[PDB]
Amino acid sequence: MKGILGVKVGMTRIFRDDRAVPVTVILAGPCPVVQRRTPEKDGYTAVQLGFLPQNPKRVNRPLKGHFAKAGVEPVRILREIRDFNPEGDTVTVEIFKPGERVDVTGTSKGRGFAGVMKRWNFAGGPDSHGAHKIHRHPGSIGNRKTPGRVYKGKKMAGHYGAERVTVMNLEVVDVIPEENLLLVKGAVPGPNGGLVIVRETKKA
Amino acid sequence: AKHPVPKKKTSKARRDARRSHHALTPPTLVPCPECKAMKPPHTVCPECGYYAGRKVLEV
Amino acid sequence: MRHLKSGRKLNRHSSHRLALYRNQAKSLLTHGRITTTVPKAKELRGFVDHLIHLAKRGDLHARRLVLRDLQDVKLVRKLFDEIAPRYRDRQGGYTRVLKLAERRRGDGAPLALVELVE
Amino acid sequence: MIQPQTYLEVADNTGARKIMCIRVLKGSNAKYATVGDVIVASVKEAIPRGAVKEGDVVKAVVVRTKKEIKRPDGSAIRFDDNAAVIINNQLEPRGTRVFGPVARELREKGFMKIVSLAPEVL
Amino acid sequence: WRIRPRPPRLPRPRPR
Amino acid sequence: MNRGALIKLVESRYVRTDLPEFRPGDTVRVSYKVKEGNRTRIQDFEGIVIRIRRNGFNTTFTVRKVSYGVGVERIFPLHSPLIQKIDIVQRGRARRAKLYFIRNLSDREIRRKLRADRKRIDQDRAAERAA
RNA sequence: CGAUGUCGGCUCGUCGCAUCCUGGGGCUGAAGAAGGUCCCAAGGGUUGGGCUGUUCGCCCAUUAAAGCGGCACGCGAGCUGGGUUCAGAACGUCGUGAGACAGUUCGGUCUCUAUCCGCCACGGGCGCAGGAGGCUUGAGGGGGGCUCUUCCUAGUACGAGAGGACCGGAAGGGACGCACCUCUGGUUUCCCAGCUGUCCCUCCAGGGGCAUAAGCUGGGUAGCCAUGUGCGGAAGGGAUAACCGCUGAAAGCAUCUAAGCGGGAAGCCCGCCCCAAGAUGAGGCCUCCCACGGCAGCCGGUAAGGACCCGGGAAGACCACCCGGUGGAUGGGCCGGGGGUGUAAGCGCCGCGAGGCGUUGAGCCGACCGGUCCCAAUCGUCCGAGGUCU
RNA sequence: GAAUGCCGGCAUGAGUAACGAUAAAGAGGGUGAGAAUCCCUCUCGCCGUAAGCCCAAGGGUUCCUACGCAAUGGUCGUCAG
RNA sequence: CGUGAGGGAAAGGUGAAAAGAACCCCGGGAGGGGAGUGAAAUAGAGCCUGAAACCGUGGGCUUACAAGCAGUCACGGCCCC
Ligand SMILES: [Mg+2]
Ligand SMILES: [Mg+2]
Ligand SMILES: [Mg+2]
Ligand SMILES: [Mg+2]
Ligand SMILES: [Mg+2]
Ligand SMILES: [Mg+2]
Ligand SMILES: [Mg+2]
Ligand SMILES: [Mg+2]
Ligand SMILES: [Mg+2]
Ligand SMILES: [Mg+2]
Ligand SMILES: [Mg+2]
Ligand SMILES: [Mg+2]
Ligand SMILES: [Mg+2]
Ligand SMILES: [Mg+2]
Ligand SMILES: [Mg+2]
Ligand SMILES: [Mg+2]
Ligand SMILES: [Mg+2]
Ligand SMILES: [Mg+2]
Ligand SMILES: [Mg+2]
Ligand SMILES: [Mg+2]
Ligand SMILES: [Mg+2]
Ligand SMILES: [Mg+2]
Ligand SMILES: [Mg+2]
Ligand SMILES: [Mg+2]
Ligand SMILES: [Mg+2]
Ligand SMILES: [Mg+2]
Ligand SMILES: [Mg+2]
Ligand SMILES: [Mg+2]
Ligand SMILES: [Mg+2]
Ligand SMILES: [Mg+2]
Ligand SMILES: [Mg+2]
Ligand SMILES: [Mg+2]
Ligand SMILES: [Mg+2]
Ligand SMILES: [Mg+2]
Ligand SMILES: [Mg+2]
Ligand SMILES: [Mg+2]
Ligand SMILES: [Mg+2]
Ligand SMILES: [Mg+2]
Ligand SMILES: [Mg+2]
Ligand SMILES: [Mg+2]
Ligand SMILES: [Mg+2]
Ligand SMILES: [Mg+2]
Ligand SMILES: [Mg+2]
Ligand SMILES: [Mg+2]
Ligand SMILES: [Mg+2]
Ligand SMILES: [Mg+2]
Ligand SMILES: [Mg+2]
Ligand SMILES: [Mg+2]
Ligand SMILES: [Mg+2]
Ligand SMILES: [Mg+2]
Ligand SMILES: [Mg+2]
Ligand SMILES: [Mg+2]
Ligand SMILES: [Mg+2]
Ligand SMILES: [Mg+2]
Ligand SMILES: [Mg+2]
Ligand SMILES: [Mg+2]
Ligand SMILES: [Mg+2]
Ligand SMILES: [Mg+2]
Ligand SMILES: [Mg+2]
Ligand SMILES: [Mg+2]
Ligand SMILES: [Mg+2]
Ligand SMILES: [Mg+2]
Ligand SMILES: [Mg+2]
Ligand SMILES: [Mg+2]
Ligand SMILES: [Mg+2]
Ligand SMILES: [Mg+2]
Ligand SMILES: [Mg+2]
Ligand SMILES: [Mg+2]
Ligand SMILES: [Mg+2]
Ligand SMILES: [Mg+2]
Ligand SMILES: [Mg+2]
Ligand SMILES: [Mg+2]
Ligand SMILES: [Mg+2]
Ligand SMILES: [Mg+2]
Ligand SMILES: [Mg+2]
Ligand SMILES: [Mg+2]
Ligand SMILES: [Mg+2]
Ligand SMILES: [Mg+2]
Ligand SMILES: [Mg+2]
Ligand SMILES: [Mg+2]
Ligand SMILES: [Mg+2]
Ligand SMILES: [Mg+2]
Ligand SMILES: [Mg+2]
Ligand SMILES: [Mg+2]
Ligand SMILES: [Mg+2]
Ligand SMILES: [Mg+2]
Ligand SMILES: [Mg+2]
Ligand SMILES: [Mg+2]
Ligand SMILES: [Mg+2]
Ligand SMILES: [Mg+2]
Ligand SMILES: [Mg+2]
Ligand SMILES: [Mg+2]
Ligand SMILES: [Mg+2]
Ligand SMILES: [Mg+2]
Ligand SMILES: [Mg+2]
Ligand SMILES: [Mg+2]
Ligand SMILES: [Mg+2]
Ligand SMILES: [Mg+2]
Ligand SMILES: [Mg+2]
Ligand SMILES: [Mg+2]
Ligand SMILES: [Mg+2]
Ligand SMILES: [Mg+2]
Ligand SMILES: [Mg+2]
Ligand SMILES: [Mg+2]
Ligand SMILES: [Mg+2]
Ligand SMILES: [Mg+2]
Ligand SMILES: [Mg+2]
Ligand SMILES: [Mg+2]
Ligand SMILES: [Mg+2]
Ligand SMILES: [Mg+2]
Ligand SMILES: [Mg+2]
Ligand SMILES: [Mg+2]
Ligand SMILES: [Mg+2]
Ligand SMILES: [Mg+2]
Ligand SMILES: [Mg+2]
Ligand SMILES: [Mg+2]
Ligand SMILES: [Mg+2]
Ligand SMILES: [Mg+2]
Ligand SMILES: [Mg+2]
Ligand SMILES: [Mg+2]
Ligand SMILES: [Mg+2]
Ligand SMILES: [Mg+2]
Ligand SMILES: [Mg+2]
Ligand SMILES: [Mg+2]
Ligand SMILES: [Mg+2]
Ligand SMILES: [Mg+2]
Ligand SMILES: [Mg+2]
Ligand SMILES: [Mg+2]
Ligand SMILES: [Mg+2]
Ligand SMILES: [Mg+2]
Ligand SMILES: [Mg+2]
Ligand SMILES: [Mg+2]
Ligand SMILES: [Mg+2]
Ligand SMILES: [Mg+2]
Ligand SMILES: [Mg+2]
Ligand SMILES: [Mg+2]
Ligand SMILES: [Mg+2]
Ligand SMILES: [Mg+2]
Ligand SMILES: [Mg+2]
Ligand SMILES: [Mg+2]
Ligand SMILES: [Mg+2]
Ligand SMILES: [Mg+2]
Ligand SMILES: [Mg+2]
Ligand SMILES: [Mg+2]
Ligand SMILES: [Mg+2]
Ligand SMILES: [Mg+2]
Ligand SMILES: [Mg+2]
Ligand SMILES: [Mg+2]
Ligand SMILES: [Mg+2]
Ligand SMILES: [Mg+2]
Ligand SMILES: [Mg+2]
Ligand SMILES: [Mg+2]
Ligand SMILES: [Mg+2]
Ligand SMILES: [Mg+2]
Ligand SMILES: [Mg+2]
Ligand SMILES: [Mg+2]
Ligand SMILES: [Mg+2]
Ligand SMILES: [Mg+2]
Ligand SMILES: [Mg+2]
Ligand SMILES: [Mg+2]
Ligand SMILES: [Mg+2]
Ligand SMILES: [Mg+2]
Ligand SMILES: [Mg+2]
Ligand SMILES: [Mg+2]
Ligand SMILES: [Mg+2]
Ligand SMILES: [Mg+2]
Ligand SMILES: [Mg+2]
Ligand SMILES: [Mg+2]
Ligand SMILES: [Mg+2]
Ligand SMILES: [Mg+2]
Ligand SMILES: [Mg+2]
Ligand SMILES: [Mg+2]
Ligand SMILES: [Mg+2]
Ligand SMILES: [Mg+2]
Ligand SMILES: [Mg+2]
Ligand SMILES: [Mg+2]
Ligand SMILES: [Mg+2]
Ligand SMILES: [Mg+2]
Ligand SMILES: [Mg+2]
Ligand SMILES: [Mg+2]
Ligand SMILES: [Mg+2]
Ligand SMILES: [Mg+2]
Ligand SMILES: [Mg+2]
Ligand SMILES: [Mg+2]
Ligand SMILES: [Mg+2]
Ligand SMILES: [Mg+2]
Ligand SMILES: [Mg+2]
Ligand SMILES: [Mg+2]
Ligand SMILES: [Mg+2]
Ligand SMILES: [Mg+2]
Ligand SMILES: [Mg+2]
Ligand SMILES: [Mg+2]
Ligand SMILES: [Mg+2]
Ligand SMILES: [Mg+2]
Ligand SMILES: [Mg+2]
Ligand SMILES: [Mg+2]
Ligand SMILES: [Mg+2]
Ligand SMILES: [Mg+2]
Ligand SMILES: [Mg+2]
Ligand SMILES: [Mg+2]
Ligand SMILES: [Mg+2]
Ligand SMILES: [Mg+2]
Ligand SMILES: [Mg+2]
Ligand SMILES: [Mg+2]
Ligand SMILES: [Mg+2]
Ligand SMILES: [Mg+2]
Ligand SMILES: [Mg+2]
Ligand SMILES: [Mg+2]
Ligand SMILES: [Mg+2]
Ligand SMILES: [Mg+2]
Ligand SMILES: [Mg+2]
Ligand SMILES: [Mg+2]
Ligand SMILES: [Mg+2]
Ligand SMILES: [Mg+2]
Ligand SMILES: [Mg+2]
Ligand SMILES: [Mg+2]
Ligand SMILES: [Mg+2]
Ligand SMILES: [Mg+2]
Ligand SMILES: [Mg+2]
Ligand SMILES: [Mg+2]
Ligand SMILES: [Mg+2]
Ligand SMILES: [Mg+2]
Ligand SMILES: [Mg+2]
Ligand SMILES: [Mg+2]
Ligand SMILES: [Mg+2]
Ligand SMILES: [Mg+2]
Ligand SMILES: [Mg+2]
Ligand SMILES: [Mg+2]
Ligand SMILES: [Mg+2]
Ligand SMILES: [Mg+2]
Ligand SMILES: [Mg+2]
Ligand SMILES: [Mg+2]
Ligand SMILES: [Mg+2]
Ligand SMILES: [Mg+2]
Ligand SMILES: [Mg+2]
Ligand SMILES: [Mg+2]
Ligand SMILES: [Mg+2]
Ligand SMILES: [Mg+2]
Ligand SMILES: [Mg+2]
Ligand SMILES: [Mg+2]
Ligand SMILES: [Mg+2]
Ligand SMILES: [Mg+2]
Ligand SMILES: [Mg+2]
Ligand SMILES: [Mg+2]
Ligand SMILES: [Mg+2]
Ligand SMILES: [Mg+2]
Ligand SMILES: [Mg+2]
Ligand SMILES: [Mg+2]
Ligand SMILES: [Mg+2]
Ligand SMILES: [Mg+2]
Ligand SMILES: [Mg+2]
Ligand SMILES: [Mg+2]
Ligand SMILES: [Mg+2]
Ligand SMILES: [Mg+2]
Ligand SMILES: [Mg+2]
Ligand SMILES: [Mg+2]
Ligand SMILES: [Mg+2]
Ligand SMILES: [Mg+2]
Ligand SMILES: [Mg+2]
Ligand SMILES: [Zn+2]
Repeated sequence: MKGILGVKVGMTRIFRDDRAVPVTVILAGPCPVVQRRTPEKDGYTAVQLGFLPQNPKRVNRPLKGHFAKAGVEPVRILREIRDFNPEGDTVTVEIFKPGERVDVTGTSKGRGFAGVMKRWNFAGGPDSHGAHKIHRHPGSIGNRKTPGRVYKGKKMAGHYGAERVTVMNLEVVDVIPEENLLLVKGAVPGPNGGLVIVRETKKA
Repeated sequence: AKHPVPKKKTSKARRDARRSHHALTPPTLVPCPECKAMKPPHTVCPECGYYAGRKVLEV
Repeated sequence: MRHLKSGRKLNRHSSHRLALYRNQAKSLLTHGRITTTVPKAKELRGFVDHLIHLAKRGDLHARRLVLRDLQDVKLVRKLFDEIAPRYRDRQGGYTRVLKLAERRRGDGAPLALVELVE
Repeated sequence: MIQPQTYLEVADNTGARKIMCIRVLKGSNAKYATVGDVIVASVKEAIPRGAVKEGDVVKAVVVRTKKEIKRPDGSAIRFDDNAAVIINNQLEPRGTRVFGPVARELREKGFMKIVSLAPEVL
Repeated sequence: WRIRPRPPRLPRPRPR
Repeated sequence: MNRGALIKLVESRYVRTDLPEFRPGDTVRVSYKVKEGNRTRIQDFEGIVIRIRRNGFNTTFTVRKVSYGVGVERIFPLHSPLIQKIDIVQRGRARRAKLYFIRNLSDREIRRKLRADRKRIDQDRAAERAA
């Protein structure tokens, strides 16, 4: 179960066998192994990774001493891939090759305080026939005296997006090792320049 | 609507409980490197008129 | 939402917002320094810097251009004759926005000054 | 994007001219039909003494839509009207001719006799 | 479903 | 990093330059590759280019035609490998940049509104003299 | 009865199962296919119309199916107001009359402000025995759970024929979900162009305001979007329901059970996605500071750190989050590219002229990909450990 | 100690709704103990069969100056019916 | 308040004597702090007495794993006499 840290860069389409395949491009590589989680000391099995070189100025003291014990220069992000122990001490895009199949995890685009129609695909009220100031309003939220209360988890308006989202079974279309590029046919969570994670798929 | 009205007069305790978040935060201030007078940061010194080490306006 | 949008609305509609910027360009280019509210000030920088740059060009097209926002041929002459020469080598950044320490009394609005650079 | 109440032009010598879709024959609850889908339609305007008459209830397949259709090669295509072709239960045309281009998508959906009889497969 | 139609007990509210 | 550079980089392998330039109004003929049952054909779609929307590699132009009594509009990506060749068949003068308005016009009205761009015709024939 | 607003609709659901479909079964007057009927099963699904206020019902066209009920006949401090309770008016009928009718008819005031519980979101505080920066385990929650058609097997098994499989393996859809903007398609309040009336600048040309909170019209980037695109429902392991067994007595036979062991559902437990140590049972690992001055407590100065303040941001109501703060590309400007608009003004020439031609894909030009210290993030300040007890 | 009691005082809701047409504002200069709000200027916008002007009714010093800012003005006030 | 007939309030108290607070200081004024008066100035004119609800500052005890008509009975802890 292999993973890699990366940044979403932007979408395009290419042509493969006279078919148009819309891809998103992810600057994945390279990710230096900064720490290894072993059952003896930690309990599970995982690898702490690193992304984006950082100003050794910007990196504070306790962080600095951490990076150093591993031999890594300061890097902007630490994230762990679970159940992963690569042979080397640095991960590149070349742990995927075209035809594979990935799960991609990012932070979705935040829609802030979203209405009930945007957030929950509700249908609001009529826009004529006497409908009165309720065109985007949810409707009834409960019953009457029995139960006399509102179900926990009731779909109401509130913040939507800027949450973790994982998309599954995405075809690895091509890998550009030199420029550390990973191609993936489909839609990846989040904005361009957003941090993402690319693991091997859970599906089969 | 049907004119939502309050049910019970709120307690002394409860309204003060509501107001635990009402304390003003005192103005944040720094000494002006030229005339030593306590002024707001990132603002032209209102008591000698200096900012960024030079004279900017008249005070 | 507002994602990746440029420019405040400043609680004015489309013509009023444009007028607001024009009259301030008129004022700023006339006195070389004006006090305003801090949001307005930051907004003034570019609207004016475009005009100074077009002044730096000097061709007849540019003057006729600036005229649409400033309307004043004497003023525009100050812009091409006296103001623009000061900037032949300055690569943009012809304006400065400094924040003032005290506030308006009637609404505590925070104030700033906008002047033209030396 | 044809859906119930959509009027369509008939593109054969079945004597119809306008048909009004009343169901898309695509499973339980399909929203719209495109090029290559059957529909059940009501004849709304016909010509005297023809294969079909006003007020009939006839199946028909849609041959060109005014909504564009995307294609896997990145292309697309849209026509200037919405037209269908009347058929019998065995998906065969109930007339003898076809009038105006039809989308090549009809071939992949198995409407051979319509593609062949069309003046331009696009 | 109650087969026998049920008459209102209250008038539609009117200003008094 | 430069996200825009990286994207233009992926787009490279697929970019064409063999295609003759054209503008809206120019009547044109696209030789396009289709598959019919099994075989593969070159089918020609020929008509006035009515829109040209650009996004670099993702630019796409729409081509209006009239076929046996029906109007056919047809969108093509300007870098598709299914486009064998494009031959200009007539240069026209568009005072507009998206010609959607010709959808609503008769023949004698469109001919009146898209006269031959004689300026570019003269240049066409002035090119092609690669002696 | 010092008021518990009353049909139907819309919206939002939630539960029961006496199950409409999907799944698993026994019996069949079950050849096959297809039905009948009983048992298990509530996981998911359960269409669009015509008529009527209608619930209901009939009908049209589909469907895997078009389930029945509870929730104050759920839901009027959520909406409607067609039905039905007011006053007006009329028809039939009744009454000498005023008037009246589970008889019909046309019309007819639906109340901006949520205190408490509840619910959706977001913080502030304290706690988690030293103070800190990171990275995590996942107790326990939530979300998801659908299904069709065609082909191959095979026109085989079965059947006189018509008709037509179990199992096994392919591909293609419908509806829903999460995400996304490459494409298709919207918008794009001033990004470009055109046009009318009027007032103006400056007479011409060129421009400006106003005609909407864009005057109108043709276009349109980023963004936000669906009609567009990607992906999901599983696989698989475990324990099971009805039901089917192995071995097997009580009961020399028989018996699925009394001892024991199997097989067996869309169902239950894992598994997938998401939240989560306020899990006070307050967890774990990696790294950093460390015995500071005075009378398990106090008062200070500090440490590593943090905070204020500032430039900001596809983060956002405020708060928060995240980036940057000159040792810096954070915003603004500027420059290059993109993109839109589609050939500016000016001049030259052609025409009596409205115009036309060239210069010229010109000019202008939001946000998009970048560069650039020209402008602004100056300068600083305040909190912040000395670690209880066997 | 209660009469939806009577009179007055003071609470709650709450720093909440609101602050009265979406015709509109910006800067400079001045006065002053104090200025988004008063005065001057320039700019921008609104009315123009009026949102201009003159009569009548009705109101009754609201007119004009000077000096004031406790209250009145929905904020402010140096200004004002 | 009502066109009108007509309805119809609220509101008393410095001290024996004004001896009603010169003068100084902060402030634009209001207001206050000293000085002075007085037997007394929380008798200072918003003035005899000055209750209660209501608001506030300071101190003692207590409170952030807790279920409530708020008390009550017991016990323990801290503070006070
Ligand atoms: Mg983009
Ligand atoms: Mg390839
Ligand atoms: Mg992440
Ligand atoms: Mg985001
Ligand atoms: Mg947002
Ligand atoms: Mg959304
Ligand atoms: Mg949504
Ligand atoms: Mg929606
Ligand atoms: Mg709806
Ligand atoms: Mg709607
Ligand atoms: Mg609806
Ligand atoms: Mg209404
Ligand atoms: Mg409405
Ligand atoms: Mg409402
Ligand atoms: Mg509602
Ligand atoms: Mg209850
Ligand atoms: Mg959020
Ligand atoms: Mg999600
Ligand atoms: Mg797949
Ligand atoms: Mg309401
Ligand atoms: Mg209302
Ligand atoms: Mg109300
Ligand atoms: Mg009560
Ligand atoms: Mg109370
Ligand atoms: Mg109390
Ligand atoms: Mg209190
Ligand atoms: Mg409270
Ligand atoms: Mg509050
Ligand atoms: Mg404070
Ligand atoms: Mg929104
Ligand atoms: Mg909005
Ligand atoms: Mg920006
Ligand atoms: Mg703007
Ligand atoms: Mg506003
Ligand atoms: Mg406003
Ligand atoms: Mg305003
Ligand atoms: Mg406002
Ligand atoms: Mg306007
Ligand atoms: Mg000023
Ligand atoms: Mg700009
Ligand atoms: Mg000149
Ligand atoms: Mg301009
Ligand atoms: Mg004020
Ligand atoms: Mg003031
Ligand atoms: Mg400030
Ligand atoms: Mg036809
Ligand atoms: Mg015909
Ligand atoms: Mg008829
Ligand atoms: Mg007829
Ligand atoms: Mg043919
Ligand atoms: Mg031919
Ligand atoms: Mg009432
Ligand atoms: Mg790009
Ligand atoms: Mg685009
Ligand atoms: Mg044509
Ligand atoms: Mg012409
Ligand atoms: Mg020409
Ligand atoms: Mg009652
Ligand atoms: Mg009551
Ligand atoms: Mg009541
Ligand atoms: Mg009540
Ligand atoms: Mg009913
Ligand atoms: Mg049962
Ligand atoms: Mg079954
Ligand atoms: Mg069944
Ligand atoms: Mg039989
Ligand atoms: Mg059978
Ligand atoms: Mg059965
Ligand atoms: Mg169920
Ligand atoms: Mg129905
Ligand atoms: Mg009808
Ligand atoms: Mg109906
Ligand atoms: Mg009905
Ligand atoms: Mg009925
Ligand atoms: Mg069936
Ligand atoms: Mg059926
Ligand atoms: Mg029911
Ligand atoms: Mg129900
Ligand atoms: Mg009941
Ligand atoms: Mg009820
Ligand atoms: Mg009810
Ligand atoms: Mg309700
Ligand atoms: Mg109801
Ligand atoms: Mg109501
Ligand atoms: Mg109702
Ligand atoms: Mg209610
Ligand atoms: Mg109620
Ligand atoms: Mg009614
Ligand atoms: Mg009504
Ligand atoms: Mg009625
Ligand atoms: Mg009679
Ligand atoms: Mg009688
Ligand atoms: Mg009698
Ligand atoms: Mg009646
Ligand atoms: Mg009745
Ligand atoms: Mg009636
Ligand atoms: Mg009426
Ligand atoms: Mg209202
Ligand atoms: Mg509340
Ligand atoms: Mg409470
Ligand atoms: Mg309560
Ligand atoms: Mg917290
Ligand atoms: Mg510890
Ligand atoms: Mg600690
Ligand atoms: Mg930490
Ligand atoms: Mg932190
Ligand atoms: Mg975790
Ligand atoms: Mg769990
Ligand atoms: Mg819990
Ligand atoms: Mg679960
Ligand atoms: Mg399921
Ligand atoms: Mg066969
Ligand atoms: Mg066989
Ligand atoms: Mg047969
Ligand atoms: Mg099968
Ligand atoms: Mg569903
Ligand atoms: Mg969605
Ligand atoms: Mg999205
Ligand atoms: Mg998006
Ligand atoms: Mg884009
Ligand atoms: Mg488009
Ligand atoms: Mg688009
Ligand atoms: Mg402009
Ligand atoms: Mg005219
Ligand atoms: Mg004009
Ligand atoms: Mg002119
Ligand atoms: Mg001209
Ligand atoms: Mg004007
Ligand atoms: Mg006007
Ligand atoms: Mg206007
Ligand atoms: Mg209009
Ligand atoms: Mg305009
Ligand atoms: Mg437009
Ligand atoms: Mg558009
Ligand atoms: Mg756009
Ligand atoms: Mg866009
Ligand atoms: Mg869609
Ligand atoms: Mg889709
Ligand atoms: Mg699917
Ligand atoms: Mg399973
Ligand atoms: Mg046996
Ligand atoms: Mg035996
Ligand atoms: Mg046996
Ligand atoms: Mg047993
Ligand atoms: Mg077993
Ligand atoms: Mg077995
Ligand atoms: Mg088993
Ligand atoms: Mg399944
Ligand atoms: Mg997590
Ligand atoms: Mg913890
Ligand atoms: Mg945690
Ligand atoms: Mg517990
Ligand atoms: Mg505890
Ligand atoms: Mg503990
Ligand atoms: Mg512990
Ligand atoms: Mg911990
Ligand atoms: Mg542990
Ligand atoms: Mg914020
Ligand atoms: Mg912000
Ligand atoms: Mg704030
Ligand atoms: Mg703050
Ligand atoms: Mg951080
Ligand atoms: Mg920082
Ligand atoms: Mg600093
Ligand atoms: Mg910093
Ligand atoms: Mg920068
Ligand atoms: Mg940077
Ligand atoms: Mg820049
Ligand atoms: Mg900005
Ligand atoms: Mg370009
Ligand atoms: Mg271009
Ligand atoms: Mg020209
Ligand atoms: Mg020209
Ligand atoms: Mg010209
Ligand atoms: Mg001439
Ligand atoms: Mg021309
Ligand atoms: Mg251009
Ligand atoms: Mg420009
Ligand atoms: Mg450019
Ligand atoms: Mg540099
Ligand atoms: Mg300093
Ligand atoms: Mg009593
Ligand atoms: Mg009362
Ligand atoms: Mg009462
Ligand atoms: Mg009483
Ligand atoms: Mg009373
Ligand atoms: Mg009273
Ligand atoms: Mg009294
Ligand atoms: Mg009272
Ligand atoms: Mg009272
Ligand atoms: Mg009071
Ligand atoms: Mg109180
Ligand atoms: Mg009060
Ligand atoms: Mg209350
Ligand atoms: Mg209050
Ligand atoms: Mg306040
Ligand atoms: Mg507030
Ligand atoms: Mg409130
Ligand atoms: Mg209010
Ligand atoms: Mg009001
Ligand atoms: Mg407000
Ligand atoms: Mg109001
Ligand atoms: Mg009005
Ligand atoms: Mg107003
Ligand atoms: Mg309006
Ligand atoms: Mg100004
Ligand atoms: Mg002014
Ligand atoms: Mg004064
Ligand atoms: Mg003042
Ligand atoms: Mg002003
Ligand atoms: Mg001023
Ligand atoms: Mg003022
Ligand atoms: Mg004002
Ligand atoms: Mg004035
Ligand atoms: Mg001026
Ligand atoms: Mg006039
Ligand atoms: Mg007016
Ligand atoms: Mg008089
Ligand atoms: Mg009066
Ligand atoms: Mg006053
Ligand atoms: Mg005063
Ligand atoms: Mg006075
Ligand atoms: Mg007042
Ligand atoms: Mg006042
Ligand atoms: Mg008032
Ligand atoms: Mg006067
Ligand atoms: Mg009166
Ligand atoms: Mg009276
Ligand atoms: Mg009177
Ligand atoms: Mg009376
Ligand atoms: Mg008294
Ligand atoms: Mg006396
Ligand atoms: Mg005495
Ligand atoms: Mg004095
Ligand atoms: Mg003084
Ligand atoms: Mg003095
Ligand atoms: Mg004064
Ligand atoms: Mg005094
Ligand atoms: Mg004092
Ligand atoms: Mg005194
Ligand atoms: Mg004495
Ligand atoms: Mg005294
Ligand atoms: Mg006393
Ligand atoms: Mg006394
Ligand atoms: Mg008193
Ligand atoms: Mg006495
Ligand atoms: Mg007293
Ligand atoms: Mg007193
Ligand atoms: Mg008292
Ligand atoms: Mg106290
Ligand atoms: Mg205390
Ligand atoms: Mg307690
Ligand atoms: Mg516990
Ligand atoms: Mg405790
Ligand atoms: Mg307690
Ligand atoms: Mg209890
Ligand atoms: Mg109790
Ligand atoms: Mg009590
Ligand atoms: Mg005891
Ligand atoms: Zn200073």
